[PDB]
Amino acid sequence: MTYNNVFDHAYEMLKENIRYDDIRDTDDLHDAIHMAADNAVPHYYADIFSVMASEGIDLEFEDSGLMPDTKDVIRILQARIYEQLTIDLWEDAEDLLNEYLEEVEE
Amino acid sequence: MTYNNVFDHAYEMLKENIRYDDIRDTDDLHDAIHMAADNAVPHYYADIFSVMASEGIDLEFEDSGLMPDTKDVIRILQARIYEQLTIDLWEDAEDLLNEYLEEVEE
Amino acid sequence: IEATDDIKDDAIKTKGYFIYPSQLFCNVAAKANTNDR
Amino acid sequence: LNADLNSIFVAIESSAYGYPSEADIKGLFADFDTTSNRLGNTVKDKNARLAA
Amino acid sequence: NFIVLDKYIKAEPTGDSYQSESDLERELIQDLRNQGYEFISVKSQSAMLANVREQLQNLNGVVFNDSEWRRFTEQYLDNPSDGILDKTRKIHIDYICDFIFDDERLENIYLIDKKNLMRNKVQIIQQFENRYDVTILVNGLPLVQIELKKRGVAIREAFNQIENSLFKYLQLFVISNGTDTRYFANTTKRDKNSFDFTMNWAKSDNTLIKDLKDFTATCFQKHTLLNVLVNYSVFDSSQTLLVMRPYQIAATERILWKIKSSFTAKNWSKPESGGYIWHTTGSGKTLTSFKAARLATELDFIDKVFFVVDRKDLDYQTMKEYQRFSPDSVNGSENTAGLKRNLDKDDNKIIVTTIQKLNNLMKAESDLPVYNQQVVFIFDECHRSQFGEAQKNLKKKFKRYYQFGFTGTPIFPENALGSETTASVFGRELHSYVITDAIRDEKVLKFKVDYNDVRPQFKSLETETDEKKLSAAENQQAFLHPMRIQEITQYILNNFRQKTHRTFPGSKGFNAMLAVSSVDAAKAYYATFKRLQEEAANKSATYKPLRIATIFSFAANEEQNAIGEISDETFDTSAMDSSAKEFLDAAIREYNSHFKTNFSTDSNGFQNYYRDLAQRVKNQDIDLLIVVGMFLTGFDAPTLNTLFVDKNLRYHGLMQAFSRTNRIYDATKTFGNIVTFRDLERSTIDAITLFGDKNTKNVVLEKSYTEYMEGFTDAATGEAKRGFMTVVSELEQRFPDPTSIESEKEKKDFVKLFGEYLRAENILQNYDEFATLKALQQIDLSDPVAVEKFKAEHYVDDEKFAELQTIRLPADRKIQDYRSAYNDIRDWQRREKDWDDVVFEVDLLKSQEINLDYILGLIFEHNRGEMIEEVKRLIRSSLGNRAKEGLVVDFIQQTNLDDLPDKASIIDAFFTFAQREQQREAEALIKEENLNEDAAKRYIRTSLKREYATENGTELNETLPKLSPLNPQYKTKKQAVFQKIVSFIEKFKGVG
Amino acid sequence: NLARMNMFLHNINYDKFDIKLGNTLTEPHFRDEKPFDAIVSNPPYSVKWIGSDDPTLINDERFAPAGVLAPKSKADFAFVLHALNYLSAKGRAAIVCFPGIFYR
Repeated sequence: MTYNNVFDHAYEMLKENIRYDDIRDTDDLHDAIHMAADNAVPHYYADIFSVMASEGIDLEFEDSGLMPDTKDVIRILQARIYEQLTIDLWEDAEDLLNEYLEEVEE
Repeated sequence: MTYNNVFDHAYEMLKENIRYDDIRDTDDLHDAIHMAADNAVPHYYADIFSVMASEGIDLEFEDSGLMPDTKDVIRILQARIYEQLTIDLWEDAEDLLNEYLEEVEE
Repeated sequence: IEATDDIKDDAIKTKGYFIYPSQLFCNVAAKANTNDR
Repeated sequence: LNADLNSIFVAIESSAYGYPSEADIKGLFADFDTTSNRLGNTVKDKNARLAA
Repeated sequence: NFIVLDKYIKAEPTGDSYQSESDLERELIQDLRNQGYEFISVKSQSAMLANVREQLQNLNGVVFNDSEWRRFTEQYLDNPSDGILDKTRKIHIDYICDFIFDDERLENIYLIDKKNLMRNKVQIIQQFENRYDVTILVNGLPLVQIELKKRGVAIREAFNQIENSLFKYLQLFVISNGTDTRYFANTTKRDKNSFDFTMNWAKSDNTLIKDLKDFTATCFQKHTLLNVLVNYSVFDSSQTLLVMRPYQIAATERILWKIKSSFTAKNWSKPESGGYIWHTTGSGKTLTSFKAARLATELDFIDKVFFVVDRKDLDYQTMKEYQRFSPDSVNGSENTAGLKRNLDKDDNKIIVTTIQKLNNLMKAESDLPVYNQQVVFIFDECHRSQFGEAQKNLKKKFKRYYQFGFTGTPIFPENALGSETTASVFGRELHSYVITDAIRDEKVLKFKVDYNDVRPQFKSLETETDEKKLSAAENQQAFLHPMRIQEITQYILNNFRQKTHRTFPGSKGFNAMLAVSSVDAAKAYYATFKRLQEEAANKSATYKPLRIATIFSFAANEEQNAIGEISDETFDTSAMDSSAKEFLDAAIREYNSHFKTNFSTDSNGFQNYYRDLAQRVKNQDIDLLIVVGMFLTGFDAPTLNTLFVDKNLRYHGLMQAFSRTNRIYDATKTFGNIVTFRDLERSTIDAITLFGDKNTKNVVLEKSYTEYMEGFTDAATGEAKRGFMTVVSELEQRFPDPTSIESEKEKKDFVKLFGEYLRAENILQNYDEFATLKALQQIDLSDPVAVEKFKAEHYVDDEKFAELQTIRLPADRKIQDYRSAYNDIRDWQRREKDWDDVVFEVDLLKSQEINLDYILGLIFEHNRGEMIEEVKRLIRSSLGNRAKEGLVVDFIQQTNLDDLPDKASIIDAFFTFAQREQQREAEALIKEENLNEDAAKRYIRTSLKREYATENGTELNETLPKLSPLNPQYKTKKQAVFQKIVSFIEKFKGVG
Repeated sequence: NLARMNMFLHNINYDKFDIKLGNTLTEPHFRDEKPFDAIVSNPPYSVKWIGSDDPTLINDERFAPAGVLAPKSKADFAFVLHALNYLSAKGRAAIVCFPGIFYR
């Protein structure tokens, strides 16, 4: 139950979205990133803790505003997972600007 | 790296304190509970997450005031571990009101 | 052992000599069973 | 079978799960009881644990 | 039926010659075929595997195909990575494989049928294909490996003479030569710790069995070999296979036979049912009780096995019993509901408990469910402080038990004081292992009891047998007369360095004890030492004094037992009076004043003082220790060979008192000097009477002085020894005296004689009369000042004085001559390498060293060039100083005695001259071979700090000049330079 | 193994430069050689060992000047009691510990 399992799910789902929607505008591509992102995060307690004990993702932040100012701890953890996945989907967007859209020409 | 490993450490340390201090007043017994409690909690990231993915302890609360109103997540998790261990040391105090102090009479 | 002519060695070991690096280094493998080989 | 407390050996019950899951007549809903296994580290520890 | 035999008919060949290894091998194979071991012939690994397959199919009743047998071989039996420890664990733990047949069922492939040993099948092979070896297969698996040796080869060197897959399964290596026989346990170690552990098989009365015939007839019985190899060998965790010594296996099978043959009679809980083992103290008693209890559990009808001790050992054996996990013998505290939970916590029914916890169990509870089961108690350390009433409670509140006890302190009807004997409590002496056997086993050493008969004034009092008057004569007259104390103390200060082998300054030596009776005596003793060391310092100021301390607390508490033991001494410093506490504090202040510590006289400072005092004796800091009661049971040191006694040591408190000396150290220490000052020889004979026959004192103690002087025939081993004066006569009358030895037979016979001389001399040095006879060689004659001081030291009337003047020792310069000749033989036959026949004596010649101090003393005191010859042979008398011959000669062939003002300055003058020539010779060794200069300088100074050199540590080869790592090189100038530098570092070993 | 090659890769020579396998507390060696000139350490957190003592090493060769001996879960201060043993008067010891000592 690594971080990379969740990232593989997000990578596959983003490939599904770009492959089946043919999105070639980067802002709509990042809207599809927002589509895939929460649709790839886990939901169980032990799964989220086993992802948070894994590599890649860190407890530290990129934006503290994504934290809801509330006492809902796994909401904050899932927001942190969301944040690390949005960064890794910036990297995946840099991959898929040149991965799939180039072959589809017929 | 269960919750019960940490509880066994706390149980052993509380036995050490009561056995070597001969505390027979319950308020000082609970001060020794506060002594053993933070002295038994783990410190590493992956250890705390593996305890939080285990049984017994739950993400839900007994007192939300133990949460520090801050963005330090594993401080909040370690406070939750502290809280569940204080409850389980109420139970351990009920055990050790009659476990060891009765035999020591010479 | 080059300390000088041939990179590629061979089974020319002359094992009376072989105890001298076994005292000197004590990792005395071969001349034809190294990672280059 | 539980009158044989700490009786060497284990595999009697593995025989005692062999035949009652045979019962091939008719319309089985068997092929069933094959989750009880062997681990365990040593066979005496396996015997003691299954007796427990 | 037993396996440690009582009665054995000693068999014998004819022969059928008893010399060659072919003979031993053929006769051994024939005898094993006669005992029912099948002989086969196997030429491959695969045929071994096929035999294993056939035997396992015969035993287990299963049938394989090649698929199942290949899977079982590759999966369980012969996994390639698994080393020796894995196979040994498979024999002792994982000896069953769960196996899935191809018709979809699971069975249990055994290897060793550990509950019915007769069903196993044994085979024998030899190797293929130098050595002559006999391997014994158990169900096709090789376990036992017998090796055979040349009969001239001593066994201590014969040990040092050390595909495939199945030969990783080996357990017992039996080594033999036809005469001696030892057996290892799974290829542990080498010569450095060789025969610490290599046992010998024996009969039940500890008499060793050594030759191969009786060892084959007794150890290699199928029942006995399988039963020893499986049921009596602990694979502890880890790197440890422990095979029990045969006196242990004796006691274990006596225990189980007595249980198993009492249960048939149904005769529990009565004093004829139990019994007792009596071991010596400190022989490895934990493993015996462990295996006895563990096999006591695995009888079916036996329910509970208790394993009781005295305070406060419980956590220690709770570890040691758990060294083979896991017997579940847990008792942290007596939670009485938790204790009866442990009584009901089933299936692993060995329980470690104190006598106090069981005591309070019988006190508090009275109607427990366990009190009608089958219960077996095993006790240990049964000194009578915590034992009496609990036996009465156990006889009351129990119904079915067998009680066994181990002990070191038995009680006999010979003893007294209103107590009750062991046999009337425990029963039969089941099996016992006394100090006489350990003497015969060469595990401890012999005694030497001496009565110092020197004071006619008090001879009546020190020889009185009335114990009522022994108690009644405690005053300042009968034992604490001041001249009594002074003459005893003067004897101690005059013969301390003689008894403890400190007659030479460069020697190592040992250190002693001093046991007294009372504290009020001991204060006077320590004050007497304090006065007389000052008086001895006020005579010459060259006398090296001695470091002396003391310890004593409290008390002769109760009577508590029979005759007659050391009182169990506690640690309450507040329990004494003011006077002894004051004296003890003053002694501790004088102690701290030299050792820079802060031990106090509370409980904790006194405890730490004791815990340090037991450390400083062990490394020769303190040379004499005044003692009332402590250090007489628990203390153990290899360099304490001398016990001075002024005490009424009786029956087997006496044995513990004497046993604190004779632990083995090397070839130098031979036995233990007990020097007494009261009548104790009759007490000694009456104490050793408790063991056995009157051959015992011929084995235990020592032969007399005259018997080592003259020669004898031993009634203990049938030898015919030559004594001393015969050897002295053989010195002169067999040699071109002294330095005319040239042929090979001359050299070999001289070594063979003079080693015997050195050995006999070292035995003699402990004596009194040989000390007097060496003292007679150094006297002035006449000078009746010197003769009167001589007779004052040694207490000799003039008839005996002239008689000692009659007996002639050889000249001391002749001793120098033969010692130098022996050393020259040793150094000439160290190079290359017929000579490798007789071991030279080293450790004796390792002693009597002169570390240049007595050399410089003779150089200073000599007045008046002419002395340059003398040191030239004095330096040939000490090995390891041959290189400094030329050094000291060139020190006195350059400077004069007028250059040094006195004795204390010429020392540092010599060191200065040595370093000044050292620098030049170092520069010469660098210049001569054109080395790497600073590198070789670092190498030389590192080798001087390390006091030798080696080819290891390549920085030497970094001092090779330009080009020599290469294979086409001589590498011979390298060895030449190596000889140069080892010559140099021997030339300056110890100066810098 | 990786430590023994770690100091092997950095051109350290053959003879002296070793690690012994085993627990430092239960089986120390060398005792004899020597009271050192410099020890450094980094004992890991929570390295517990059953006491106190499970053997008879309450009266051992080195922990006697401590008075009491360290329990299971607080084994870190065992190391410092080991530390002053193997150290000369010239020597100094640079060890690390958990901060949370009030008096424990």
